Amino acid sequence: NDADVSKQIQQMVRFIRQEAEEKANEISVSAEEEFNIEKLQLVEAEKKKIRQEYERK
Amino acid sequence: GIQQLLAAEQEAQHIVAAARNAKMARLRQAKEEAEREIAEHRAQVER
Amino acid sequence: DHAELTTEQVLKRDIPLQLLRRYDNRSESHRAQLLDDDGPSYVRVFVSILRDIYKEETVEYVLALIDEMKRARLFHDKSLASEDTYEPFLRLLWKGNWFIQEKSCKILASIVSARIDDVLKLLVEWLCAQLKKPSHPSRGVPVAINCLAALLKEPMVRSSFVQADGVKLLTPLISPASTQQSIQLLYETCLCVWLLSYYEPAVEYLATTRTLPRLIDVVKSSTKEKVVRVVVLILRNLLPKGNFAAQMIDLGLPQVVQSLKAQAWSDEDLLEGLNQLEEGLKDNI
Amino acid sequence: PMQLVQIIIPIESAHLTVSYLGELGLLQFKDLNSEKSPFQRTYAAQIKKCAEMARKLRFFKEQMLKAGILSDLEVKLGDLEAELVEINANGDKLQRAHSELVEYKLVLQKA
Amino acid sequence: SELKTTLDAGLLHRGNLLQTIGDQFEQWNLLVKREKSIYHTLNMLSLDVTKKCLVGEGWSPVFATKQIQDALERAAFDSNSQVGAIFQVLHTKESPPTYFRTNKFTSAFQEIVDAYGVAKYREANPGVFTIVTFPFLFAVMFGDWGHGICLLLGTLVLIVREKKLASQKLDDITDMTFGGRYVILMMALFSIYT
Repeated sequence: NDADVSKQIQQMVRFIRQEAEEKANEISVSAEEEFNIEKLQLVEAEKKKIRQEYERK
Repeated sequence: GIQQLLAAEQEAQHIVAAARNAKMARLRQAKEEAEREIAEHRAQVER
Repeated sequence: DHAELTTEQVLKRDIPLQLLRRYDNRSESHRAQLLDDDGPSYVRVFVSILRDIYKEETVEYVLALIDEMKRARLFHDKSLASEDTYEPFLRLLWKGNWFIQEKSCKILASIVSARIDDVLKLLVEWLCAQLKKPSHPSRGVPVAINCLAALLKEPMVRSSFVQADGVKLLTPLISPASTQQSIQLLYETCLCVWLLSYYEPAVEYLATTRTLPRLIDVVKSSTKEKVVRVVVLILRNLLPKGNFAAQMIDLGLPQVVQSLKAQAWSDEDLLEGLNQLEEGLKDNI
Repeated sequence: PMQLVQIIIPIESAHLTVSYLGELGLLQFKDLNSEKSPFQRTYAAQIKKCAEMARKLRFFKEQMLKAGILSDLEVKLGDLEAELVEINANGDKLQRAHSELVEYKLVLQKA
Repeated sequence: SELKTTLDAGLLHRGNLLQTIGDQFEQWNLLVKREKSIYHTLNMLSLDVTKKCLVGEGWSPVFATKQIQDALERAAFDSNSQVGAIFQVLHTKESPPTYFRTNKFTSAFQEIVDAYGVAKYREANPGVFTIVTFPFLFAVMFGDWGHGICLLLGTLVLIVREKKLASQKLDDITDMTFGGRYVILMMALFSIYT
């Protein structure tokens, strides 16, 4: 109550903002960036192999 | 108090678990989508 | 007017059916809350709310409201008909109006949710103009603190961040902050930089951004929870990129890396990530 | 008429809060976490590192007192102690060399 | 001669460095004391990772807790933290030890009386009566108005020199005597009256 409940709600808000807006956002954006890069990294090699096959043909 | 503080911790843990699953989900989805895209690109070479 | 600070006022400016106008005249998530009432009927008008805005006040109430959130990918959905409130932000970012000031970094990023990747791409070159001298109450640089991250770190604007010196103007964002709110803003900016370093073109753009001294100072002076977390994320992202870690290690990175025993920064997987970053910095030194 | 007081000091300012409380001092410390020994415990590992730094500082102060001196911080104190030890070792080596050379000079003069 | 000159130069440099090293260590002593206090608090009081804070409970004077907790919370807020420290109260059936507030002059008599023990948080405090009762009785056993003046004069010098006495150390018996200068003066005055 009063100061105690104010501290409780402040702790809840701070914890949710630190875990969601700062950390979970970091994991989500890292996951998105990995999704962008990783498979294109193999698509480039697949394109090179396809180009080599086309050159042979 | 202690129970009130525990709810925020549980919500944070659930959000952490969701973020952890998001990595594998995004990786697999992008892999499949870009496999389709690379197949289309290779088909373009035929044209 | 140009870009400003209190994004709520611009996001709730004079609207250019009724729910779309309310969204154009409601700040923050209240815009989406009011727009969702009419559903497709609101979306049909919200499409033209941002696709048919010409006056400075109307264009501001469109772009800032879009940045505040029908402002989501629904702006270019089926209920929007032929008109779209998402794609035109890319072309609007290159102008000089208040809507252009918002879309320079922030409003275009939010409108890029329909993808419409051009809106995300256009947010890099005009990022410096988005934060020229904001003093008024309106949308602008504070919105670009976090909203513009999803566009700048994206591969669409990854190379353009350093191509037009947009990231160069954002180099001192990782500098030490004298306020807790400023500390949080610097941590968010460093997290955006780390996310960009997690993108292939922006990885080289960060080196081309001429932000090495600021990153080194942030890493050496990383003491706050979020600030140290963002510094560790940036260090881990740029660690495999050769000089991006070697120069920091030669500048004193292992000195702060050795103090990882009491980091507790919650930098995602703080323990393993900090250990790997410290090992890499020590090896490179 | 004292009474129990229960509070939480966030880790972002836990050290600052402890320092501020110790500036004046109102409530005695509890003993709940003491059962976990200096082995890790809550922050006993950090307490162990602080104790090692304090031991290094005490050794430096004892060396300064032996030298007749007048009375990141821990790292600076350790660096200063190492510098003083190196200076003392250099002085002792030079004194030993001077003594050896003086003995040789006396022997050669007598010869 | 060259080696002796080099040794002298090295010793002079070491002494010059130690001149400031000791000055730094003077404040480093208080820094180490504060670090040890924080370490004891951490090792004695646990913490909650869920709360991301150091939490616990302990005895505190209600009058002190009226301002001390608020001051600590304000300092924590001024420490650039997202939120300040808490100031909540706690309750338990156990009776915490407590000490009555000691004045500058009453401290010596209170310490002398407390050598028999303590009491509850607000229980009986025989020190209040004995602060004057002991002078009111020890005077009779030494009643002679030619020596009580001498005793008061001896006590008076200790009170006057208190400014310098508080800094300079003295003999253990001398230090113990100087610790109760006011009590000695009161006893001497009572003896003079007797």
